[PDB]
Amino acid sequence: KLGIHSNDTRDAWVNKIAQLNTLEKAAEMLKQFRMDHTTPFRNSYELDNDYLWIEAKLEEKVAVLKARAFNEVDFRHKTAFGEDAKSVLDGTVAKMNAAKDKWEAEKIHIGFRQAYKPPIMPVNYFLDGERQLGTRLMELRNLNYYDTPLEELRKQRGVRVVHLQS
Amino acid sequence: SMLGERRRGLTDPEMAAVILKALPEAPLDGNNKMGYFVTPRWKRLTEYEALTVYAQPNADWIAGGLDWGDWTQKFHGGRPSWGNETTELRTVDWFKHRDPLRRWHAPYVKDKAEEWRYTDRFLQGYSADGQIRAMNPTWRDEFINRYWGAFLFNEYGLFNAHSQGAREALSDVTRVSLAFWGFDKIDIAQMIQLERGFLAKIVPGFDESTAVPKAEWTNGEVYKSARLAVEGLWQEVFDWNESAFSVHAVYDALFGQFVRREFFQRLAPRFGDNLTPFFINQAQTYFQIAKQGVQDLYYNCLGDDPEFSDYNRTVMRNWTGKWLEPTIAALRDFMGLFAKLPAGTTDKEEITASLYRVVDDWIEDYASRIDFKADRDQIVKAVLAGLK
Amino acid sequence: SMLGERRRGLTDPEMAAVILKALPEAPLDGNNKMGYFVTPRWKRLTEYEALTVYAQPNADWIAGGLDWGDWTQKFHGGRPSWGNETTELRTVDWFKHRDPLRRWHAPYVKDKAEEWRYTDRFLQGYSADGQIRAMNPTWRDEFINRYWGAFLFNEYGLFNAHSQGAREALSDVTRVSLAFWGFDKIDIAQMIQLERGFLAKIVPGFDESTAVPKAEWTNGEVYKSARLAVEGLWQEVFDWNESAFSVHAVYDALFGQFVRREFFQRLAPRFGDNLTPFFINQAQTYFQIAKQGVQDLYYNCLGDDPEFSDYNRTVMRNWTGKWLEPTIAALRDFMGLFAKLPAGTTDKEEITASLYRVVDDWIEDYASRIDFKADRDQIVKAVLAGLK
Amino acid sequence: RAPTSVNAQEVHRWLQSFNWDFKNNRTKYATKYKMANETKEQFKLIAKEYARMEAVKDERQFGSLQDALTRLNAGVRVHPKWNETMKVVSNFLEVGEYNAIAATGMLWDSAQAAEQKNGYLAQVLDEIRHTHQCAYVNYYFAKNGQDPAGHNDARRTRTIGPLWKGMKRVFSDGFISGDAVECSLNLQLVGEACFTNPLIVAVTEWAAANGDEITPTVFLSIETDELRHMANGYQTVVSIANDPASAKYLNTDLNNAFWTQQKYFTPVLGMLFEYGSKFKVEPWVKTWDRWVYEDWGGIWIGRLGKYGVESPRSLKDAKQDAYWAHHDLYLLAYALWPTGFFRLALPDQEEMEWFEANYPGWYDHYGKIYEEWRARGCEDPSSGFIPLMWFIENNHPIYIDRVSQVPFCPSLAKGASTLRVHEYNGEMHTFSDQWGERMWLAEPERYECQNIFEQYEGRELSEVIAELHGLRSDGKTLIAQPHVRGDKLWTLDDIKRLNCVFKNPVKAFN
Amino acid sequence: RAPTSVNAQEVHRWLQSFNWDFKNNRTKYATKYKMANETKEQFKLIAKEYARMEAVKDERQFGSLQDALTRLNAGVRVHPKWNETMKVVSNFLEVGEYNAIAATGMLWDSAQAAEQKNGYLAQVLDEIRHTHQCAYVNYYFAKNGQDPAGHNDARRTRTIGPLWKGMKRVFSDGFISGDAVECSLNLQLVGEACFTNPLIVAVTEWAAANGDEITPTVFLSIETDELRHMANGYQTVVSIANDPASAKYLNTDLNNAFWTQQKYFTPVLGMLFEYGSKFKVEPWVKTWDRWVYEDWGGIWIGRLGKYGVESPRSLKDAKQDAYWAHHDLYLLAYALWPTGFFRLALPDQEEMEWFEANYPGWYDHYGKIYEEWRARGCEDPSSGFIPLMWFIENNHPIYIDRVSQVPFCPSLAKGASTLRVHEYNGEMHTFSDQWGERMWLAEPERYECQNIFEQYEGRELSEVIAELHGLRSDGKTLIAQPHVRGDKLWTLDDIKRLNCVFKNPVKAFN
Ligand SMILES: [Ca+2]
Ligand SMILES: [Ca+2]
Ligand SMILES: [Ca+2]
Ligand SMILES: [Ca+2]
Ligand SMILES: [Fe+3]
Ligand SMILES: [Fe+3]
Ligand SMILES: [Fe+3]
Ligand SMILES: [Fe+3]
Repeated sequence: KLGIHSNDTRDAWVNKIAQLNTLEKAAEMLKQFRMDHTTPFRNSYELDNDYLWIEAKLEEKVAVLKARAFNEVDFRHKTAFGEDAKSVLDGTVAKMNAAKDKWEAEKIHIGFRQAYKPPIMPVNYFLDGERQLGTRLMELRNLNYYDTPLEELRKQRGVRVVHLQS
Repeated sequence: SMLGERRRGLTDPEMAAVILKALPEAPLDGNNKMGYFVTPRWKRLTEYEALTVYAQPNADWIAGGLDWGDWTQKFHGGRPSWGNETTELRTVDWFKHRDPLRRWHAPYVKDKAEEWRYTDRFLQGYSADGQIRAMNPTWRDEFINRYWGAFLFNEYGLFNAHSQGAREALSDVTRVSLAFWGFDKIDIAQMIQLERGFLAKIVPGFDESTAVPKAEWTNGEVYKSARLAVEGLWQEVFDWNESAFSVHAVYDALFGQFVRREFFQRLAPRFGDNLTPFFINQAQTYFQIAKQGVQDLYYNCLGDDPEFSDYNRTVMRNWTGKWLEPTIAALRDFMGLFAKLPAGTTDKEEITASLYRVVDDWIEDYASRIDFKADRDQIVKAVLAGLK
Repeated sequence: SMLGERRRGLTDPEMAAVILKALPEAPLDGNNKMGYFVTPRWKRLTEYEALTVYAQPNADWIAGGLDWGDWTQKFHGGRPSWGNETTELRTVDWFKHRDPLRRWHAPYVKDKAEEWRYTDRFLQGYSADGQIRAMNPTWRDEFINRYWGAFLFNEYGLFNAHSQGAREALSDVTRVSLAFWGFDKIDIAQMIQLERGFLAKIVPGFDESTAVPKAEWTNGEVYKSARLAVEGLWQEVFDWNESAFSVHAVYDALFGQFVRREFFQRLAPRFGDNLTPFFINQAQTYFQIAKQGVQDLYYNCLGDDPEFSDYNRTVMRNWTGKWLEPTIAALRDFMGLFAKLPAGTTDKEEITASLYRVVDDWIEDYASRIDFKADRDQIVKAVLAGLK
Repeated sequence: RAPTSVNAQEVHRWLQSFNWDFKNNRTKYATKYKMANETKEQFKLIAKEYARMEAVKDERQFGSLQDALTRLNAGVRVHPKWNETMKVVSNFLEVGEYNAIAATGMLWDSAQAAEQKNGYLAQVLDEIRHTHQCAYVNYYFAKNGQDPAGHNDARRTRTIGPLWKGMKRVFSDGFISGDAVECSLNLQLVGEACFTNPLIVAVTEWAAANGDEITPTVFLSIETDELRHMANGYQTVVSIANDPASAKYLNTDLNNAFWTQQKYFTPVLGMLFEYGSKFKVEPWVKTWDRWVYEDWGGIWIGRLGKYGVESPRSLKDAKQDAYWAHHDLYLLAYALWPTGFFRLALPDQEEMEWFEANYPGWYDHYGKIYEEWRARGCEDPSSGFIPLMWFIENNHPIYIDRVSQVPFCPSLAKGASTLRVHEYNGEMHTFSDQWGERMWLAEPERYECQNIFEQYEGRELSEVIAELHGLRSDGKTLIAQPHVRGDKLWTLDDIKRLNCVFKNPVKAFN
Repeated sequence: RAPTSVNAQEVHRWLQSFNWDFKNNRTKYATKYKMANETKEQFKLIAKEYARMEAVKDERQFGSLQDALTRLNAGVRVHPKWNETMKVVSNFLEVGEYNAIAATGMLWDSAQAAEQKNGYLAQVLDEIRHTHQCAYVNYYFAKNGQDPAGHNDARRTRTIGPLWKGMKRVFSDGFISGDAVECSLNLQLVGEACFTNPLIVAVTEWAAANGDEITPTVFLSIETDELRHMANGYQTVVSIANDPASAKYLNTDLNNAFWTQQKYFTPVLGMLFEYGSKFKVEPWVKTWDRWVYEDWGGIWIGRLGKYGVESPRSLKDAKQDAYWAHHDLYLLAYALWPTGFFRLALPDQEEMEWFEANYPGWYDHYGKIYEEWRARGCEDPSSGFIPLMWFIENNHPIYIDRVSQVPFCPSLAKGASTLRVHEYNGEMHTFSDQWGERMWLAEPERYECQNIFEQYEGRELSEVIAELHGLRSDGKTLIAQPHVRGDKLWTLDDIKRLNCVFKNPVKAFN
């Protein structure tokens, strides 16, 4: 079974997700999944064709579990890991505003997403974070955007140049 | 020339013959129904559904999507164009919602257009019939110009609360309903100003400037907590569903309904004002129209979701508790307006009865739908403390 | 089949080629304006005039006609299809009249259609918003069901008064206006019943049957003289202009405007009734619409006729006196209604104020136009004699 | 607090109770019948719903006209002959729509039952819409067509010709002058059910065949309203059937109404269809028999038998006179072409073959005559020849029936050739059939319409035309023409030089 | 006491004052810019008047469609090729209209001045209108056309093919993902002003030429709303011009947006126009130059010079790469015909002559290729041949640009032949140009879109088509076809006979 919308990989993860019955275990698995399968900094590209869908299914479980475990105040203001959302948001923004360059900035923004994307951090704080972190990242990235030659930009990004044609 | 220079394949003999010759003997498929694969909400697929459902290019990783793969271009940082992360609510399918009134763009502007022309005829007939003669001067210059006027900012704020939703909604049916709910709010805000502009034309000395109503809204006491709530709902909420739900199923259902229906519409007639009720009537019609959509999305689709019913109700109960307090504060401050009315206009018993009507309607139409345990007498008691 | 069996000359290659081949190089006349010979009332000729003026095939012996000769077939006895003999008024041209609103069939039904759908939406919002909860039971079951209902027979009678005029009108522009004046009257009668039917649906024991309101009209005391005046204006007048003039410029301008605006409209709000006023709004907008047409025909055209100005004014001043008496009597009887109102609802100072507004508006819009010097104080006094 | 409203039917349920009893509550018009006060109507409409259902139609119609059709130049890509035909079809129908307003106003007054008055009222408003719709057709072709003259002023230029007189008899006076019931039969039972309804649909057919998509857009919309008018005519009979007078008068008023209507439409409609087009849809002989004998005379009338309604006693006579009627009339219409407000064309080779195929003997009579006139130069201004001259030269007087106003030429006609001339109190009268003759004998004062020969007697042709504005914009070229080509148009001077002076043909019997 | 009222402008005069100050009154979206708080809008509209003006347009539009156009069978009498082109043109435009709704919702949130928010709001409402209009075109052709398949389910069948991915980049994600200002440039200053506005007008011309009067009716109406959006775009620049950030970032965001839009439309539009039609209106080469260089790059951009706006630095590159771009792409679209939701046709004899005439050298390259594929039997189901096989046999790999999603075959193309392959953190990436390469290198996390080869790797073709519902109602015949004739349509089994299995072309690299 190797379909686009339905396949063995997806089935296997649905089974794996069905066994996460406590918030801490489920939230931890979601964060681990994001480190392992999302963004260009992911640990591997093995789940490239299904990770987006699988991540959503894992999110669903963490969400329902969090709503059942947290009281109303905590559901609004705490992360799934019990951290104070505002503190995390403010702390991350602080680091972002201190970032020395666009390279440090991209790591901060991307890492923040992998770690706190809802249902880990409440949506309100998370999108407020997107608003602030994204602004700085762009301000740093878009300054003198074309000054660096591609020959050198390839080195800065750290890609392995496999083939070139002209 | 009489015939023009451009030749059309439908009428040009040479071109049409070329076209006709290339045609098949019959259609290459007998299924002439666009959107035939959409699950109909009613007996048969509606034009509303065919033209709307699945227009949004969501992939399967956003519940209900038919596409596949990641977006082609995302935000700096990685945020997806549309994603599950923009709202706390979950569902098996974001395309399940249906506006009970089945409004796509054509039917929507058609009705509002009828209302615009009807309004123009009304004002002309009202002015030509000299009905302004029967309006109490104090009610007109104090309560309509200042207090009803100030309310336009409330509706304007609620309109603006929809901006993020227009951008983040996770489906076409929800985006369209959401856009129409917001559009009707700015329309009401503009109809309040329109009334003031009308009065400026038929009443010597009546100033249509918004300076007075705006100073009341921004610095007065009657609307202080109302403004604080609006500012929060609009700019402190980043979850498009928390915004639409809290605005329509909490704040506007309680504060909005009370101000429009239980204060201005209930009292205007007692001062020879048939003008304001004309517009409030539109606002109430719009309110009831939005209610149907709000109820379908939050109660029928999300609150009753086969997989996330329990979860979504827990979240909406959370939101109701969160926004009920600021809403009660808004009503409490508004109670201060009654002390400014001419003695004998109304009394504590009428005010209390009208509060209970709004609260009971709210419990029946909204709170009960998610099992929120509202205590009607405790809510009214908290509000009545604002009576001076 | 997919293409069908019928060949159309606009799209069929063979047939279109033949058509194209027969066409002239350019239009055979550059005057592409239908009705170019009609004298415009405004800057440029309007669609309203082009599509209406001269549609009626009158010969020159009927002031303004462009045709010649007698009618082809007349009534047994010799009576002409249309003739100067069907009305006392005379003019230099029966096609002079112009509806200020320039209403031909299309715009007319478009406006009424919008009003119908606006009305449907209003009722739906009213019922969903539970606004009926604020209406006084007595006013509802007594003054709305019986007395407002009874008034539907008044409007209905005024509608029927237009039947002969629809047949005898001496020009297209006058027939179209007359038809619309009458059509709006039966509409109002129907709206009165519609409201009673609406109440029947939302108020458990409310009976929509016309029995009660009909008995009041046929055997009641409040509308006795009103009914007698209506029975006369309709079946005792054989002059289409006398009927139209006397109905709109005398009876309905006084009695009608009082009962509608000065009684039900003015008092409904005090009883928590925002429903009745919604419909009366339409009746008033209609009255104002028909008024502009009535004024243009009897004053601008006939009253100020370059040749029969004095003559017509004499005839209209005559009709005014002839029907002012039955109209006064109609008001007097209606006065008895105020005694049935709950104590404290209204006093004599208000009644007198409303009566003067009607009479004054009448003198300002009609009486003064034809030099019918009327005594406002004498009128208000005669009517006032009907109170308790 | 469920959303609730009220519809037309729910209000209409109590409409019958709106009327109340009282002394003078009776019709103001002379009538031999008594319409039952308990008569009901088929459709349960109220003013507001009526407006909405019509407003929806207007939307589609005007939308198509102003947008797609205008973008397709639909007003231009129509056969010249059809552009001309629509000047007559639309304007002449317009007067029928217009007088129908006054007619139904008269019936509304006659009816005593509130519902019956309401039925007539709906038609009053419908006929107003149709008046404006027909007006819009001429308005549109004037604005966007190949020849605005006529389309732009038919309301006054139609008064010049003889065909207009007969149209007024069936579409104007026949609709409003007489017993209300007689008028109802002329308008609804006969006019609308037997002719207008079918005619309007047929016109959309011929229009489409000739490139005209403007007319179908408007006429098909008009057609959607006719069901209510059919109902009115039918209910007119139902409302008087239980009255004694009915058995004594109905069939007589009906027969007179049938003869009246058919007298004009039989020759005129066939003429407009077959001679006012290039592409043909169906032979008029076949159409007529179906409409009159099958559809109306059979099915429609048949259903009213239970109400004492019988087939017009003049039906067979009508069929006898019908066959060559339209062919005989076009000869006269073309001979008098200078009196019209439209351009006429002679049959081309394909058409003559079509006429002969469908009407054996057509060529030996009409065909040879048209070719004779053409070779003589009837289409050329410098020829100095107008077919009217041929009629004088060959002693073929053209008369106008005193009752129907229909032109007839007994000495040349292939169809009916009967002629009755009478003198009464110093005035001569010419009749073309036994039914019309009776009408005049029994009702002399109902028919005093002066004919064109009487009004124009002693007048020179170009003078009548000039006076009645039969000219195009340039003030010199005639609106009417003997051909439909763009060149060599006749001018007022071309006519003046002929020195044609009208004479009253009846005076020859003096 | 005279009839008086109030209009839109009178109320709008006070709209700017509707917004008020408070600590948190600020946009919720990340942005490098600051839109001036006193920014004004060009049109003084309010909700009520907006609805009226649009309602009037709908009336004319739908009236034409439901009435006259349907009566004329306008949905059928269109060239087969154009019926297919509209499946793509209308549904692809639909997504642009749709995302523009969200885009302007985002811009409405960004603007702080009430008037500027209001301008964006009008567009929000217009794009909903346009979404439903494009939907209606497909809806109409499905209901009344020669081939409903595709028109009736594009919302899901579009997901099978590679062209859709690139459409989402410029018409979906490009419109809503990034700095609100960057999004505004992609949507309004570049997208609408340079491409969509001109594109919409052009389509009505090509449609009319190919017998399609349905699209002109809708698109011409859509076009009437664009004035407001152009103004929004212009005002975006004005609103941020006085901010220091503008001088630092504006031209960079503008250049990126220009390259983004152009990269897709340059090859795709020219392809749809020339290869998706029978009758040609104008050679894409001249059309493109006028639109991009003259109209947009010259006039439009020139007016913004006063605000610091400069001509995109990548303009020259775009032109050089533009000449053969659409021709290069059709070769790929046809070879991958089984992955579409529309039927394609090989250029016919008359067309090849037109191509060669307008693009010297076309025949020696593309012509011969098509002739070879034809000989191989690419149109016949029993051939067991699909052009894709030809690419394999001649070692011509097809890659997918990681950024624009535009397919390219560098070893065969007559235009751009550049190819850059990088490996990064365990993933391979292929780029077709230096602008898209910089975008990925600088913003890796913005471009992770998986391509069809990555998703379909190791999958047999017929299974992908079946899985994604690429079949007609008979459940066997493919929606897509290698020819537009009514007979010999390929079925799923014919594609299965073939045994085509996808492979990721980048895996060849070590
Ligand atoms: Ca306070
Ligand atoms: Ca009390
Ligand atoms: Ca309690
Ligand atoms: Ca390797
Ligand atoms: Fe009619
Ligand atoms: Fe009729
Ligand atoms: Fe658009
Ligand atoms: Fe746009």
